[PDB]
Amino acid sequence: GAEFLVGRSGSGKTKLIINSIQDELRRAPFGKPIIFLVPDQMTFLMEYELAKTPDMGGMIRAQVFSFSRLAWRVLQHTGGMSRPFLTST
Amino acid sequence: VHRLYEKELLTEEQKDAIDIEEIVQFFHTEIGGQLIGAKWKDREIPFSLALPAKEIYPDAHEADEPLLVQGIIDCLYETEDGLYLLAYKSDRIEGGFEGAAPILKKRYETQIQLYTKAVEQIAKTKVKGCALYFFDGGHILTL
Amino acid sequence: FAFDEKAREQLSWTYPHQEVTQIRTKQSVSDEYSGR
Amino acid sequence: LHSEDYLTLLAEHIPLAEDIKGAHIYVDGFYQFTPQEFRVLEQLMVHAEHITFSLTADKPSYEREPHELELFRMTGKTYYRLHQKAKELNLDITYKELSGTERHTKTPELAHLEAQYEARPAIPYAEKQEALTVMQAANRRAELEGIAREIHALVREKGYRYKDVAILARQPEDYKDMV
Repeated sequence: GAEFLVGRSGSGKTKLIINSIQDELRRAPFGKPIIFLVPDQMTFLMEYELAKTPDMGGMIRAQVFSFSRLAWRVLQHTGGMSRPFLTST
Repeated sequence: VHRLYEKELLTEEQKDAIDIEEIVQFFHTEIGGQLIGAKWKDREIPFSLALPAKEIYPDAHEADEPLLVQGIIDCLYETEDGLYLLAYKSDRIEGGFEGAAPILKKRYETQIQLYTKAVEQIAKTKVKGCALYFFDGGHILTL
Repeated sequence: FAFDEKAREQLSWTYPHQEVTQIRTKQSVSDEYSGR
Repeated sequence: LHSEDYLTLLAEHIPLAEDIKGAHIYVDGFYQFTPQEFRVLEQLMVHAEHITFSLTADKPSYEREPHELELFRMTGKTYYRLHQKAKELNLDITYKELSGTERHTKTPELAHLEAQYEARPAIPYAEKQEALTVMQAANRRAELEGIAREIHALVREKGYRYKDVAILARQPEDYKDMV
């Protein structure tokens, strides 16, 4: 199932998202994984907001991923992480 | 261990360094069997917990803004009794374990509390009992 | 002078939340935005 | 392994990662995607139970790609592509359009800039100046130094906090040292 949330800048897309994940955290704290996929520079911003609730003040079911951390996660399970990494240099 | 090697979750060196006896030893313990038998289980559980700034930094008492403590709970499992926390530690012990326990207890003391807090506050459930397994001699202490 | 009062306040002014401005937001217990 | 090898590795490892099945996924903050990142998203669309795509645009179309000169070229083009993939993948699709302003409800002028940014047949703002101001400085030194005073006026007078202010530059390399 795919959902397309579209709107101009400052229409509240992100706010709607954060809140939805929070209620999902409220209703089923140990439920199936919730993956919040944002750009690399948006991760720590989302981690701070998500956790910002009177009710919970944090999260376990939901996680904030950049494509890299998401990849790193899945790979620490499915495999490939012990393969030596090469720097651009 | 070999499959982890095949799938490259382990380096050749890491593979040859594993003491299997110390890995199987856990599943023969009271805790191990309890882990095996459980309605529900999960491992490598990431979490983000928001705490008042001073609750960590006693030094700065003035402001109550929340800061994020983030970690990974090694293991959690639920039984008909309650939810239990599980962490494995490669800590150096035998070199009795009776005398190390008091020291180990408070080396990981603050850490485990953060965990229980993370779970209890976020999940709004409660953690009854915490266990730490030690590869050196296969030791277990409860918190 | 006209501004005698404002000036003295602004020079004695501090930042109410200043104690926190140096504290790291994310702190890991074991990502470049956190600390230990 | 290559810095840019993880994404291809991820895309092909997603199918056999069973904890991402029944997982709810939200993507946000992206204007566009690379083919490689794309490979990941469509692999997520397959194995994830729910995925929501948040894109900043204005009633984009999935039949036609945005013309060269329209504002939401990037985001519109990504919407059309993400939608055509969800169509060929036979996914249950749902839409949500956000119409009203949320960020600028109490700031008419900023609300004006956002809405009238595009249309060249643009209507002038007919009200008072308060929230929006352009300013000229003798040089980058005075520019930052002037802005520094403004920030203090904001925190000391108008009751803002430092965390509420954000300063941007197209070429941070020009102000970085002086900042």
